[PDB]
Amino acid sequence: SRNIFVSHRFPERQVDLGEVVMNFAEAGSPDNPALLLLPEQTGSWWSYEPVMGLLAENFHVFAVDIRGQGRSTWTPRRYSLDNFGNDLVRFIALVIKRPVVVAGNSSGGLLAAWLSAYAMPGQIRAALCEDAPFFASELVPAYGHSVLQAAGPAFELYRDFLGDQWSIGDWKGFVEAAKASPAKAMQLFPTPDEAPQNLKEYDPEWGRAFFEGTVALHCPHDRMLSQVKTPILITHHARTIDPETGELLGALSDLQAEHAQDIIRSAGVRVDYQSHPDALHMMHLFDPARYAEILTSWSATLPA
Amino acid sequence: IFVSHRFPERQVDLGEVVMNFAEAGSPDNPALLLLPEQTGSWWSYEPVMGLLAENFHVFAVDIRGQGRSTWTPRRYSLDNFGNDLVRFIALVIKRPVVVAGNSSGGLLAAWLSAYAMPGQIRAALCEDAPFFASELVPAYGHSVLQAAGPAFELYRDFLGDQWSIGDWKGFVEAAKASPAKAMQLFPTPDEAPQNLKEYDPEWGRAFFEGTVALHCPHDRMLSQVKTPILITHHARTIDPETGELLGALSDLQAEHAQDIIRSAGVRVDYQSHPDALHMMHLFDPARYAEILTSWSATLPANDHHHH
Repeated sequence: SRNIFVSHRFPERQVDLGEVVMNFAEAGSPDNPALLLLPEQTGSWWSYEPVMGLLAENFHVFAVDIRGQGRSTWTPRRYSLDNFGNDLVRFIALVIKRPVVVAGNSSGGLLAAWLSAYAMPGQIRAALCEDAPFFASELVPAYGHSVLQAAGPAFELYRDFLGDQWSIGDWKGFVEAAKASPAKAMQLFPTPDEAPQNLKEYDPEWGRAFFEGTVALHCPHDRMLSQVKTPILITHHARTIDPETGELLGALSDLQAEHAQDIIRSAGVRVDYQSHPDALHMMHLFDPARYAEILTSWSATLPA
Repeated sequence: IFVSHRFPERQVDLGEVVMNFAEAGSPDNPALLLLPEQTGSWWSYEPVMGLLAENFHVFAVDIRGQGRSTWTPRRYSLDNFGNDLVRFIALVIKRPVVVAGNSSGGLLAAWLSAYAMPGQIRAALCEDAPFFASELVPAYGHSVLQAAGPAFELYRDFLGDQWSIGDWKGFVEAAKASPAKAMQLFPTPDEAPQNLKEYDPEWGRAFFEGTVALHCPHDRMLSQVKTPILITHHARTIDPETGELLGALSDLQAEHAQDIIRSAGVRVDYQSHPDALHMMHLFDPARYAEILTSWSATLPANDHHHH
């Protein structure tokens, strides 16, 4: 329907980028440094709603709905990291019109790195990659677990039961397949009787693109990390190896994080790594005060 | 390996790609962005630019993976090509443009009409563009495997991504031996020509393997165009034995392309030039210049873009 939205504590506006009309919320005062917040997959801008007040003390915050999510345009067959990233390049150029710190969670953290490497010159001051699945979200990664061995199971179910643009919509089937899944990474997957608000706002073709290896086909992660041009902060939250299946539970393994750091270091840019092994994947949502402190303290070490 | 040209060249950093280009004419005339064919550098337009600079502010570009522009391993997609050009318009031209492209560049002219930033594109000239026929899974008619694919396969197999194999002699041998009717007229000089020395053959891999437009199905892209389109349709024939398409697109593919654009509610003009060579802008430059100039003069705001 694309008519299922609810109210939020910050006003929302939309901007025509040329193909996507991007929805976003704004917080904070425009005399403060600009901060672009990129949600996790299945998450709308309001994934950041609880933390935006804290960040508004110090930043001019723009939290966006990425294409295929929230009130931003759904674009069948066009889901790629490059299209996600170029939408954001346009958003910075058309809306923000200043250099930004960009912070993103999970797939959004992939896009924060993408911008550090591939944005227009001067657009990106620095990038915060909050529990980003470097390598582990690729179909054939250079290192470690692939998407099939990590976050893939839920993506397969989104595709098979919800379908591209919610064209199947079989939430009841999805829940019963999620409960029956032998993937240990599905063990704590929430299975409410009714689809949650964030999933109702989510184009499940996103999940297809991740599961099928098309989203990053043209953006191998080893190459993209070698092309970053700004300081990078990597936060690395909970992760474990399942002792029955060998699945990666979490965003990326220790080995994948080591390689991501090594590649960035070899590009000659500043890289900082923080391991928070008892934090949840979406620390900006489940521990806003800790996330805000991490981001604010690191941002204060960046050159003006 | 570059050679001299009669228009000075400049480079601009788009962020990932540093784009090389040649500029001619006065900014008092409408801005015109010229996009070469695959394997062609900006100077595919060098013989015709003098004619066009009489009436346009001309920018002829090296697309990523070609000429002096950055080669970008594993990143060759219509979207990445097109977004470079969005950035070029925003950073260099800073005015709305008429965009004219040959072959793959014509695909990218249509791409810009659909997907550029608001207001950047006034109109698109698609000069013998392989709509559908350059897809691996086209909505209509021949796939690339039954059209331009044979040469692309040989580029991949003998020249290699970023010229990493570089077996020009084996390439020529295989071209001569090809069973494809579409290779019958392919030039096989003893040394690689300048345009191909400037070409990253991963371009050919991306077309042959169906990765270049995986995320840009042509039926959907044509349905999203937002500006007037001029389609020129040069020589084409279907081989009666192999069914190969010799040419850029078939009559059936051109019919559907027009129909989809018309259904988008935009102006579309179609000119069939059945005896014209694929690169008319290079091999019949006076004719191409008249087509482009006469058509541009019919566009709304032609007067707004003279100063």
